[PDB]
Amino acid sequence: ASVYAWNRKRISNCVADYSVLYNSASFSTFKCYGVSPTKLNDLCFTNVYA
Amino acid sequence: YFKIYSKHTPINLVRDLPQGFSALEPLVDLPIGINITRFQTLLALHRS
Amino acid sequence: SPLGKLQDVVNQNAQALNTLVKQLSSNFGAISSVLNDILSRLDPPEAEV
Repeated sequence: ASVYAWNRKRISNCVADYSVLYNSASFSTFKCYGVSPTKLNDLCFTNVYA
Repeated sequence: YFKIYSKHTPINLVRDLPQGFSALEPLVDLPIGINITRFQTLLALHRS
Repeated sequence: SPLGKLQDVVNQNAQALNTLVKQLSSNFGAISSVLNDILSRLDPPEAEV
């Protein structure tokens, strides 16, 4: 989407593979705020908003 | 999150919101993630 | 309330202990009042702070 029309998807009722994102490493910046960038984001989450 | 809390009660009194205490048990929580700024009540009718 | 002095003493002690327990669950300027979540939501270097 364009910046102004930011598109929001709700990630609900599914298990997540956070480590594929981390080990891909093709992501230029993978900066994490409030949650660990050291593979500790694998926690139970009520709401994941993308 | 859009949260709806519900409670059902019998009533025997005419008008003007009879007194009493009743905690509202939660009913549903819709993970919609949308913006709500206005709401219109919906009422059915009868035809004969 | 004939034994009000002893009751006041035990009430003050109970209030002090309750205040200590409540202060245990205070944020103290951190992100959360629980430390295990800090360990799980931060790497060791950032979490130390």
